[PDB]
Amino acid sequence: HHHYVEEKKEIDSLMEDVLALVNDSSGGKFKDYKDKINELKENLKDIGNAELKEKLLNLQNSFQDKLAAKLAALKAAKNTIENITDKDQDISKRKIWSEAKLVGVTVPLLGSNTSGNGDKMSKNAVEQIDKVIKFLEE
Repeated sequence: HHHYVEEKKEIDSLMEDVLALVNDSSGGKFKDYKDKINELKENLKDIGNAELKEKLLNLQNSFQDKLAAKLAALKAAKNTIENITDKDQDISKRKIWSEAKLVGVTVPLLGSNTSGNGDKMSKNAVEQIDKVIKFLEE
């Protein structure tokens, strides 16, 4: 019985990293794990070890579930930020900041009274969230 121990360790290590993905993990971390998953699937394609194939399937399934959660969290934060009404209120500005922060997007809190600081924070947050969504859906 050939065991593919080193290949199974490769899958396990990547699985543990994928399971640590959260909704504020950077988009680059998602694409990096996706690329490593694809390269493993390609390099292990000819191995019929049932346990190894199941481990690879579990690894892809877990990644897709982490990706679905990240993309839903991004679109949710985007929708919320867009729908804030009195965006220049102190409370609205902190809300834009915190909603972006929850999905791994850093916007400056423009706390001064300069007219339009809220709509400007909103615009920045949505533009960054859109780039992450676009990056992840490539």
